[PDB]
Amino acid sequence: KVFGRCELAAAMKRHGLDNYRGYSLGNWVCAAKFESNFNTQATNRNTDGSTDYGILQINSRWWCNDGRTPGSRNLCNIPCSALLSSDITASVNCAKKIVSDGNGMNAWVAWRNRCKGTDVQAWIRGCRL
Ligand code: NA
Repeated sequence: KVFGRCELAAAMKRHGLDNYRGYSLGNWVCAAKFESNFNTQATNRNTDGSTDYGILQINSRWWCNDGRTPGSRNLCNIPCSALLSSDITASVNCAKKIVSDGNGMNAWVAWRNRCKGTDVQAWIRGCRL
């Protein structure tokens, strides 16, 4: 599923991402925009042989099992395919563990390089929330 900006913001808000560990909704929408272009089905293989999955491009090295990332962990206790669902519940729940892991949203390289230190609340402008 390719979400709308406001459609995704609403779904993120409902699932408790707004101001989660201090990160406004605009930080999450910006991240999803630059990680996946709001596509739940997005996959990107990494040179370490891990893969990034879904709307927030969660990595198979630590967070989910895809059956082909050797010596990887599965800290969100989920198959990576779950992160590709049109329902973002598993992506949101897993993102809450990630952002709680010590480095905040710096865990998302596209957030650090394209959202952090920008006017992120721009990403929810015009949205009924
Ligand atoms: Na894994």
